[PDB]
Amino acid sequence: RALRLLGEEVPRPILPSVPSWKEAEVQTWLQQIGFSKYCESFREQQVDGDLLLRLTEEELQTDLGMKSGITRKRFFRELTELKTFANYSTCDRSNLADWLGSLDPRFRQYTYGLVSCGLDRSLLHRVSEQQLLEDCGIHLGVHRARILTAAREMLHS
Amino acid sequence: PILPSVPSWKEAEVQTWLQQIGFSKYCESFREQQVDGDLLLRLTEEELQTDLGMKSGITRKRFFRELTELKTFANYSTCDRSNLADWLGSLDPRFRQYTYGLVSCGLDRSLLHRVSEQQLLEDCGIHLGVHRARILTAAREML
Amino acid sequence: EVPRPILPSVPSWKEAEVQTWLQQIGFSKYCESFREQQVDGDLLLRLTEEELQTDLGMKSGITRKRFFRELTELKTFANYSTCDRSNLADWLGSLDPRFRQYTYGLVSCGLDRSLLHRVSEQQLLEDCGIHLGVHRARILTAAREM
Amino acid sequence: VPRPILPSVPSWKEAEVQTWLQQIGFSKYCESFREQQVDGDLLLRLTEEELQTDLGMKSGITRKRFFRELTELKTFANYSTCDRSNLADWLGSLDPRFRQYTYGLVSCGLDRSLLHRVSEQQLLEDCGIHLGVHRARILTAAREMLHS
Amino acid sequence: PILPSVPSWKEAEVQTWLQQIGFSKYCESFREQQVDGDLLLRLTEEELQTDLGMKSGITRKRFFRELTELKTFANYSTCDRSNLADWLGSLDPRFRQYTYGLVSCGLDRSLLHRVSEQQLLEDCGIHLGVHRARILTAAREMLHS
Amino acid sequence: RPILPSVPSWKEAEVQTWLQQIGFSKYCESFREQQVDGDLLLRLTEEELQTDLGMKSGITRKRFFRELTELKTFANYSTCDRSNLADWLGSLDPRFRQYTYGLVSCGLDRSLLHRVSEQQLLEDCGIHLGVHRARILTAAREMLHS
Amino acid sequence: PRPILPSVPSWKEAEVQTWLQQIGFSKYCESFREQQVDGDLLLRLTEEELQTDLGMKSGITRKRFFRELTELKTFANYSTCDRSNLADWLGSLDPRFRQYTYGLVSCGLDRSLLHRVSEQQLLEDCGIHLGVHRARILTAAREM
Amino acid sequence: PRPILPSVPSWKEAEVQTWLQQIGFSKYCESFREQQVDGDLLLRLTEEELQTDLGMKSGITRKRFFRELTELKTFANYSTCDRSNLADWLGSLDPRFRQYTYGLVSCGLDRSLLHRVSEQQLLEDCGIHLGVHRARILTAAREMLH
Repeated sequence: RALRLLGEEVPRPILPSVPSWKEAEVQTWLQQIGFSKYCESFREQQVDGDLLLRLTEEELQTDLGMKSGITRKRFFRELTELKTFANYSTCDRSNLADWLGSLDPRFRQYTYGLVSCGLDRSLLHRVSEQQLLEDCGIHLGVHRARILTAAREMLHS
Repeated sequence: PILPSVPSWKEAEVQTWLQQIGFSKYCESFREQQVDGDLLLRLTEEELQTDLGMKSGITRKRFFRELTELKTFANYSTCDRSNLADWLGSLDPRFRQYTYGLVSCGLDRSLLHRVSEQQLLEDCGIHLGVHRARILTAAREML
Repeated sequence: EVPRPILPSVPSWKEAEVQTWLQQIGFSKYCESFREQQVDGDLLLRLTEEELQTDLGMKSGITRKRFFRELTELKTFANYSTCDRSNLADWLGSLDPRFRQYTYGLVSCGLDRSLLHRVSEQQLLEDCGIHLGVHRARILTAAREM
Repeated sequence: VPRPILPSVPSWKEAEVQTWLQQIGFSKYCESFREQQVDGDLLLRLTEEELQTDLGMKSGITRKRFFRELTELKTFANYSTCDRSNLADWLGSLDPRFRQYTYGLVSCGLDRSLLHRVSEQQLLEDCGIHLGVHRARILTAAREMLHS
Repeated sequence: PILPSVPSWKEAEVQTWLQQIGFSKYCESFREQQVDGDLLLRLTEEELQTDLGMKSGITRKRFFRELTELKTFANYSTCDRSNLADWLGSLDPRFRQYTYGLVSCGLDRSLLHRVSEQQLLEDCGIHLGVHRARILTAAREMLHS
Repeated sequence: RPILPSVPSWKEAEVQTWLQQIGFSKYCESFREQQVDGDLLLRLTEEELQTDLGMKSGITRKRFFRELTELKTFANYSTCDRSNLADWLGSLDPRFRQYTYGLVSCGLDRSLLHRVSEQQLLEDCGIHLGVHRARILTAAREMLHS
Repeated sequence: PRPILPSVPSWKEAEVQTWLQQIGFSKYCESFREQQVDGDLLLRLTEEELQTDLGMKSGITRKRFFRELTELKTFANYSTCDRSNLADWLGSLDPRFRQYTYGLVSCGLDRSLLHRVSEQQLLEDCGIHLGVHRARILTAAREM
Repeated sequence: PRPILPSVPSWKEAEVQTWLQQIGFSKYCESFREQQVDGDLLLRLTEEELQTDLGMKSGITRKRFFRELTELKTFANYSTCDRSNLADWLGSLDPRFRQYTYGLVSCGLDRSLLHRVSEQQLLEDCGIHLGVHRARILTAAREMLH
């Protein structure tokens, strides 16, 4: 029953609908995770839920002014947590979230990446390593390999 | 309603659209650079950054988000004799956005079968590998 | 609203006719550069991105795109009879009207109908200036039959 | 439960990192580590690049001294919170010094059952095992592991 | 008319030619650099831009247009024992321009059969692939003694 | 002329003394500032010597490495060398003893040596001469185990 | 007139100086003097050395220079350094190949060793830059 | 007493200085002195060291220098460092190969080991830059009596 989601540490709300978040909800989340210093940049750049989920190292450094690699790592650590527990129902008709989660709960974080390229359960069998890296933004080879393996052993008949 | 005929748009219609999507700040650049429908549909990251002065990667992403919407719900009938728009749309509504890319290289339904992955990327401007692969696959099996 | 004359003998154009065409397509701003650089028909037909940017001072990629849009139109409807003995223009046009634009590129390398069968992909790209892969592939395919 | 023998570095907060820096004679860097908000997780995952550029440790020699201390800490740390399959003891059985790679492997979501499928590239790029000799030994031993 | 013996041209004849083709502007550079017939025939894009100060790619294209004409209608007899000029010309009049490139490497009719594509490009300065291919083809269908 | 000096356990002060003995007192300050002890001395690279210790001349670096090689040849490695690789390397060629710390720092011992590759001896262990690498590798494949 | 069998390998600075005058390169006498160019160095001169060390900035001027040097190399006496008379061997193939003598003998090649030479060796070690020349020299070397 | 072949491996700074004077490189005496070049370092000198550390900016000057050094290397006495007499072995192949002696013995090669040497080793470890030379030395090494 390892549910730290009922803990005080974890940002509120739990199970948030990040894809539909607007600037204001992004602002709230930055405060909770101790990144208030970056509120102004995120506001100016008009980061909403969709952009937050799609944020890259490059955008974070150049457009949002987060110069430290260590600070970016802290940021992505928080964003990965958010992505892991987010509600993707609006954008995830085939429930790729659960498919990824069944492989490993920490793979749920890739949901928006996969649905953003127009992948779904039916198409997943045909996905390539290149696609998972370039299109879906899965940077860890270990993760790519596991997802790829499981995708090839899917029943599409 | 009726879908706008973006391929035939002039500078003035492009200006109107920029206002509607909250990109008024860029009206002057678009005017100076004489962006019409054809050029708007064919706009690249590079042109947006260097020639139109949109320095932020995030702002460009917001812009392309709006442009993709426009491309998705545009009327291509003047330039799309074989109705590639509907073919793409039937595969996935999101693929309609690639209509102008394909017709600009002189592709139509009949020629589509012969297209390569490189061609869809370099010539047609389809950047997502997933999209390329699906379009390629479907093209070979209509043959 | 199409620039006059239609169906022009662009290969034989001098500086003056290039000047007139620039006016018609709304590029009067560039008349001075074209004049200074002494662009005639032959040079206009062979103009590259690089020459347009560096030597003619067209700094914007979007402006260059507008320019090439107009140049492509001119090339598509031009009369190549003086330089195209084997009528490659009609051969290209029969494949797709849009391919007629490549006429000068092919005849400038000394290609004709009879030699076309032997041409390579590299040759069409580097020597003939056919930049679109789709176009190269179609032209290559049709050339291998004849 | 006051003082543990093997420190729970994965669960360390900024303050414990600060204390450790003092003990190892790197007080000079306390401010940078504080400003950059280095906790246990970030300490364990620190790279050459971060140390030089973000923490301002310009000398390669100074960085070597730092990593000498970090490697010791990593070798004797308690990973129980984050290491369900006890990869620490698996690595340790091969060579005590290899226990230092625990956090690198568990951070990618590797465990004993997944070890058989791991590639040399993955050990280098994803897990941060830079010494070829170490990679080769770990790879060899992993080939005799049972998968699912 | 008379075909000029460009291989044997001196600076003065090069100067005259520049005037005739409307490149008087460049007379001084060509004089300073001591361009004779041999150097004129062997002139590269690089030399034209850097050493002779012809900055514009368009201007360089105009120049090479004139040089190609000259090369097409030059007399190569002093340096072309085996008459490669006529062999090239028979293939296509426009190929005569490559005479000096071939004879400068010590090629002749008898050696031509053995030549490689790399050699035609690097050693002989034939830049157009189409031209190279045609010359190569015709060389292989010669007399092989 | 030190007899079996225990360089792996040397502190800053012993490194300082050594620098004096070999006529490199000029570099005492940098070595002090950088806190070079025995372990760091044995693992010193060309890069660290140039950039961190301010030894700009390649010729001076060569002189320095000539002295370091001597020290490494005669050092006592007993604290870090449980399988006595030092004697094994020395028996092959006295000049190979200098590679002891490179090998034991990667956790190698007599029993493991056979599995090492030429790339590993270069990249991991710092054996720069190919001739040396090849000889060590060959002898390692033919050695007696338990 | 045109010098008969000059012993360029044995030339000293003074002879190099004289030759520069004769070919109309007096402007460069100072550089060649300062750099102490003798016969051996003249025969081994590279594009790089000519540009950077001798100050001959123009590619066209360098081309003129090498045109003269090639002539000199073609007519030189190599007897001091060419025991097996590779000069005459090369010359018999084509008079223009004589220019490569010093390149070959400087690597310690002779008639007897020539058969074993590789294309790479002729290019990198001997400084024969023209492929056409390399190929012909290689061919003839295999058949003697 | 004066030896015929100089014992360059054993030369000290003072002998190097003398040699520089004799060959007309007095201009460089100061640099060589400051850098403490002895026989060992002189024999091992590289293009890079000569340019950067000794201040010999001209490639032509460096060529003159190496011309002199090659002669010295060819006729040097290597007996202190060449127990198996590789000098005579190389010399028997071609007198000019004797110049590579110090390169070979510095990697710890001798007659008995020579059979095992690779092309890469002769280039990278021994500093034999001429392909022609490498090939001849390699060939002769393979066909030796082990």
